[PDB]
Amino acid sequence: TTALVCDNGSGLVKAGFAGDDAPRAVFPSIVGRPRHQGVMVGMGQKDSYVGDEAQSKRGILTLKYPIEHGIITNWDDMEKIWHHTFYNELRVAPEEHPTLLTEAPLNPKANREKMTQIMFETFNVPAMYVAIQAVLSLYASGRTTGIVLDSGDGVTHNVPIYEGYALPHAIMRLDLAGRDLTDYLMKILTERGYSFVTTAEREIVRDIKEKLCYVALDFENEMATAASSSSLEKSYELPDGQVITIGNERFRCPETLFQPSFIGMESAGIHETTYNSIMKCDIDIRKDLYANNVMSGGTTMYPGIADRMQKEITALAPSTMKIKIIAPPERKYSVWIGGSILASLSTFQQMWITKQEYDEAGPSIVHRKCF
Amino acid sequence: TTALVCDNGSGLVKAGFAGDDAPRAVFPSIVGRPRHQGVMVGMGQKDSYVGDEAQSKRGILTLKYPIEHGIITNWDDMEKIWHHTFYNELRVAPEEHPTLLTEAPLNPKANREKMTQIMFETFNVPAMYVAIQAVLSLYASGRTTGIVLDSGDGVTHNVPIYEGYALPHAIMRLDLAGRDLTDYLMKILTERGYSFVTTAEREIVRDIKEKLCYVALDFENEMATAASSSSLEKSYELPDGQVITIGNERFRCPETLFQPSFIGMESAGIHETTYNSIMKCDIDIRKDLYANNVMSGGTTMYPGIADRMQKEITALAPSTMKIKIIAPPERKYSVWIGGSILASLSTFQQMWITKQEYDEAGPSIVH
Amino acid sequence: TTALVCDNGSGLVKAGFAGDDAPRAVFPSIVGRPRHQGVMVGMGQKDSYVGDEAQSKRGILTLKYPIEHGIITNWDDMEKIWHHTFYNELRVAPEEHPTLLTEAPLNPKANREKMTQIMFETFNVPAMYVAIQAVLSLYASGRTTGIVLDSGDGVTHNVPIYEGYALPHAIMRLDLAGRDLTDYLMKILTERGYSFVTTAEREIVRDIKEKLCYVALDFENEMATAASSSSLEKSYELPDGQVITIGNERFRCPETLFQPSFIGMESAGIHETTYNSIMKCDIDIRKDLYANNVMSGGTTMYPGIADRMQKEITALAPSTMKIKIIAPPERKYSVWIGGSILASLSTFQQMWITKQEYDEAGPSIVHRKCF
Ligand SMILES: Nc1ncnc2c1ncn2[C@@H]1O[C@H](COP(=O)(O)OP(=O)(O)O)[C@@H](O)[C@H]1O
Ligand SMILES: Nc1ncnc2c1ncn2[C@@H]1O[C@H](COP(=O)(O)OP(=O)(O)O)[C@@H](O)[C@H]1O
Ligand SMILES: Nc1ncnc2c1ncn2[C@@H]1O[C@H](COP(=O)(O)OP(=O)(O)O)[C@@H](O)[C@H]1O
Ligand SMILES: [Mg+2]
Ligand SMILES: [Mg+2]
Ligand SMILES: [Mg+2]
Repeated sequence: TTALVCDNGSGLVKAGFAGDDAPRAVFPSIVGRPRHQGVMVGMGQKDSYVGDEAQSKRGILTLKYPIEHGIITNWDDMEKIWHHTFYNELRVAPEEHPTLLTEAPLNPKANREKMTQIMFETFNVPAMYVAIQAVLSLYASGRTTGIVLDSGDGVTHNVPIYEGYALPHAIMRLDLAGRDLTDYLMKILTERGYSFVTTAEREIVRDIKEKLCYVALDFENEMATAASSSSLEKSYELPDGQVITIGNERFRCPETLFQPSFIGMESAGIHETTYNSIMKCDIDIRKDLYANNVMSGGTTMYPGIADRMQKEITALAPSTMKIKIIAPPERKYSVWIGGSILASLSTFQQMWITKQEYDEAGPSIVHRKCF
Repeated sequence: TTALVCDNGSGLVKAGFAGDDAPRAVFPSIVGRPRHQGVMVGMGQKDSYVGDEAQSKRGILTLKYPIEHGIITNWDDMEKIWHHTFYNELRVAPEEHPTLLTEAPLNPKANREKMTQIMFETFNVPAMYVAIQAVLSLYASGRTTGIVLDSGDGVTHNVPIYEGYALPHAIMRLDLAGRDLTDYLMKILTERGYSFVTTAEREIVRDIKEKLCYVALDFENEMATAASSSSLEKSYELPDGQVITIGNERFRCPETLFQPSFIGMESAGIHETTYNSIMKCDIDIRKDLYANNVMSGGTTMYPGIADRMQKEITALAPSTMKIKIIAPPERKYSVWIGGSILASLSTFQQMWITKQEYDEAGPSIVH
Repeated sequence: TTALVCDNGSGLVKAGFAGDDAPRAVFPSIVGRPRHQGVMVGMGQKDSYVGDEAQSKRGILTLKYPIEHGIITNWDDMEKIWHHTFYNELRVAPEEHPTLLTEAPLNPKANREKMTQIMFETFNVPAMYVAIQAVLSLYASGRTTGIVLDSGDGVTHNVPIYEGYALPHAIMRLDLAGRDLTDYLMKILTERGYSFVTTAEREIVRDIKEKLCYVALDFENEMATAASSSSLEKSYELPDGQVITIGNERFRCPETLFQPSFIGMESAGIHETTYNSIMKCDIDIRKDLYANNVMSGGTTMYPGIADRMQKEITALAPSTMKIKIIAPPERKYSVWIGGSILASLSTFQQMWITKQEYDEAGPSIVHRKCF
C-alpha cells in the first residue's frame, strides 16, 4: 500500500511510512540480556529486551549492538530488532508493504546479500531496495550539487554529486564516529576520578557527551582559557543522585574528529578528508562543491562544528572561493527524509526488486543499478 | 494434600498450612531438661520438655536452643522439636504433605544437607524445598524490587532484588541479632544491682527487652535527657512480685544495632551495611532500592527503628534521592506469609524435590 | 648521593637504593589503631602502628590500607607510612637523595599532584620522578619489545611496547586484583563453616590464599576430580591451633582472574584482555607481542598460571604464531628492579624534576614528558 522507509544506523533505528515528514519509530539498536543469573523460564521472566525496553532495565542487563562499524555482526539480534520494529513499533505487517533500507558505501557485498535474504525469507516483503545514505541526505537538502559528509555512530563518509551525476571514485570512508568519541570520553573521564566500565555506564557517558560536549573554534586558545579559568566547567547529575563536574573534556572529545591521532589513528581530519575529496574532482566541479557542503547525522550535531568546518576549509582552499557549510536544524533525520522523498517519486517505481526478480536472478541482483 | 510452611528461626518455630493468613503454631525453639536431680524414671517424671511446656516449668529446668546463629548444633533436639511440631502442635502426619523450610543465606552446606536427610529419613515427607527468608519477605510485601533487611534472633542479613532478578553478590550477613541484645541487656542491668545468670532469667530479660526497649532518634540527646530528668524511667514486675526500674537502658540495648562496638564487634551498623549493599549495585539500580527498604523479623519491632533508619540513610545518601522504609505492622510473620504465597503458586510446583530425585541424585540436589 | 627506589603498591612497600639487586625494606602498607578502648595517653600506650609492627599486634587493632585500587584515599596514613619508611626502615634522610616512585596508568591527576606536593613539602626531597610500573617491568626483563601484564593487590594493567616505543592507546586497566581474590576466598570459605569477618582474619585468609591456592589447567576437569576424590584437600593450622581443611576452593579463588563473573563483574578475563590489547596493535606488531608476554606482580605468583595463560592465548590466536609467557622466578620485585636500573642510567638524569622546576612551574610539571 504505502512504502516503508527504515534507516537502521549503528545504534539507532528510525522507521516510518513514505510521505511523512518524520518517522514514528526512533529507538536504539540494542539487545539486552540478563546478567547475574540464569533466566527463570518457569516464571514470566524474559530472556531478552529490545530498544527502549532494554534501556529501561539496563541496570541488570548486558547490552549489545548488532551493527558495528556499519556492518551487521549478530544476525539473530538484527532479526529480533526488525521483528520488533515491524510488529511492535510500527504495528504493520512486513508482507503488506515494500521496504527501502539504507547502507553506507564501500560495505562488504555479503552484508547486503544476507540482508536481502532476510527481507525476502523471514518476512514476505513484496519488493525492497537499498540506497546510499548520502544520496538521500542530498535529496532531503533539495539541491542536485554538493558534497555530503555523513557521520553517525559507526561510519563517516564523504560523497560528492554534481548535476545529479554520481562520482563513485571520489567517495571516502572513515571508521571514526560517535561510538569512538564515547569510548574516548570514557577514557578521559578517569583523569577526574570517574569510572565507567559497563555498557549501561557507556550509555550514561553517551548521554553526557550528547548533552555537554561542543566543538571549539581554536583548540589551543580554548585549552588555555580552560586552564586559566573556571567558566568552562559544567555539572551533571548521575542516575543515583551523584553530581560530577566536567571541564576541558567538553571540547576534547569532539576534537578527535579533527585530530584522529588522539585515539591512535593515522588518518586525517574531516576537514582534510573533505578537501582531499574535492581535490579529486575535475577542476570545473570544485567551485560548486565548495559552495555546497552538506552535513547530516547525529555526530554533526555538536554546537560550533559548522564554524570550525568553514574556518578549516577556508584555510585550506584559495581565497577566491565561496565556501558554505549547510547544517540544517534537522540533520539527524535528513537521511530518513530523503528516503521518504525517494520512495514517493513515480520515477523511482522501477527500482523495486520484486520477488520474481530475486527468485529468478538470485542475490547478485541486489548489486544492480537500473537508473 | 496441602503444603506445610514452617519458619524455624533461631528460638522460634512458626508452622502452618499454605494458603492461610497466619500459622497456627508459634512457639519457642527450646528444649528444657531437669536441673537439680536425676529423673525418676520409675514415676511419671519426664526427662525433657519442648516449647511452651518447657517455658511453663523453666524454674526447675536448664533450657537450650538447638539453633545458634542460624546453624543447627544439636540435631537430636531439632528432631524432637520437629516431631512435636508435626504430631503435637499441627496434628498432622509429616508423611502426608510436602514441606517448605526457610534458611538464612551464606550458611554451611552440611546444615541444609543433614536437614534434608532428616526430612526424608525420620519423616517420610513426599517432597521438600528450602528457601531464603528475604525473598519470602519481599514476596509477602507484594513488590518485585527492593532491598530486604531481615533480623531475627541469630542472624541479620541484607538481600537486594531488582525486577524479580536476584543479586547474589551483594548479599550481606551479620551475626548481631536479638540474642546478642538480650545478653547485652543482662550485662547492663547489673549497673542498677539486678542480677540475671540463669536461662530462665535470660527469658525474663528477653521479655523485659521486648516490652520496654525502644530506639532513640538521637542517642546523645536521649542520654542527656535521661541524665537530666526522670521521665524516661519505667517499672517492671518480676514473677515473684518484686519491681525493678529501668532508665536509659531502654534505648541503650537496641543502640547496639547501630553501634556494634558496644559489644566489641568491628562491623558497621545496619544503616551503614544497607548503604554499602546498595553501593554495590549498578548505578541504574540504586534509586529504586532507595525507594524500597523492607524490614522483617522480630528484631525490627522496636518502636522508632524505622525513623532512625530513614534518618541515617538520608544522611548517607544524596539529597535528590527518594528514601522509604517500609515497616508493615506484621513484620514478625512476613517470611512465613511469603512462604504461604510461594507454596500456593502453580509455577512453584516444579521446585518440589521429590523422593525419586533425592534418592537418585543424593544430597547435592539440595543445592 | 644515591637515588632511592620506592614501589608503594597497594598493601606493600618495597624501598631501597638504586644499584642494588633487591630493596631492603619490604613491609605491608597498613595502619593499625586500637579497637576496644580509648588510648591511655598518660601511659606509654601508642595510638597507631605501621607495617610489621601493626601485623604483630593485629589482634587488638583495626587495620586500614591507605591505598585502595591504586588510589591514595587517606593522606595522613600515607604520610605516616612514608615517614616510617624513611626514618625507621631505611635509616635515611629524605632530604639527602632524590626519589623515584611508581604509579599505575590511567590514574587521576590529583593523586600524582598531591603526591608530589608531599614529596616536596613535608620532605625536602631534592628531585623526584614518577614512572609507570609496566615500563619498569619490561626494563627489568631486559627486552625492548613485549606486552606486560602487571597484577598486584588493587590494579591489573596491560601495556605493550615495541622497539622501545610506547603504545599509549592500547593500555588496558582492570580493577580485579589480589584483594578481590582474598574477599572472594573469605566469601567461599563459609561453605565449609569457616567464618572470617575482621581485618586480622582477612590477613589470615590472605596468608591461606598465598600458601595453598593454585591455577587449574582445565576448570571443569579439576572440579570433577575434586568432587570424585579427596586428593585435592589440604590442611592449614590457624594461629590458635585449630586446623581447617580446604578442597576445590584452592583453584576456585584464582579462577576469578579468568572468569570475573564469579564476583559479578562484566569484564573479560586476563587472557581475553591480553588478546584484545594485542589486536589493537598494528598487524606488523602483533607477532613480536605474541612471542613476548611478560608477567609481574604478586598476583601472577600462582602455580600453573603461566601454563593456563599460554593455553588460552594459543586457543585465541592463529596456529602459526609463536606464543611465549615469560614468568621469571622474581616477578614480585620486577618493577622495583626496573626502577633500580632506570635510576642508574646516565641518560635518565634529565628526568629529575628539581625544586626549581616544581616551584617555578607548579603541579602541572608532574605531567611533563621530557624524554
Ligand atoms: N546533540 C548531539 N550531540 C553530539 N552527538 C550526538 C547528538 N545527538 C546524537 N549524537 C550522536 O550521534 C550518534 C548516532 O546518531 P545517528 O547518526 O542519528 O544514528 P545512526 O548513527 O544510528 O544512523 C550517536 O552515537 C550519538 O552519540
Ligand atoms: N516487640 C519486640 N521488640 C523487640 N524485639 C522483639 C519484639 N518481638 C520479638 N522480638 C525479638 O525478636 C527475636 C526473634 O524473633 P523472630 O525473628 O520473629 O523469630 P526468629 O528469630 O526465630 O525467626 C527474639 O529474640 C525477640 O527478642
Ligand atoms: N605466592 C603467592 N601466590 C598468590 N598470591 C600472592 C603470592 N604472593 C603475593 N601474592 C599476592 O600479591 C598481592 C600484592 O603483591 P605485590 O603486587 O607484590 O604488591 P603490590 O600489589 O603492593 O604492588 C597480595 O594481595 C598477595 O595476596
Ligand atoms: Mg545516521
Ligand atoms: Mg525471623
Ligand atoms: Mg606490584
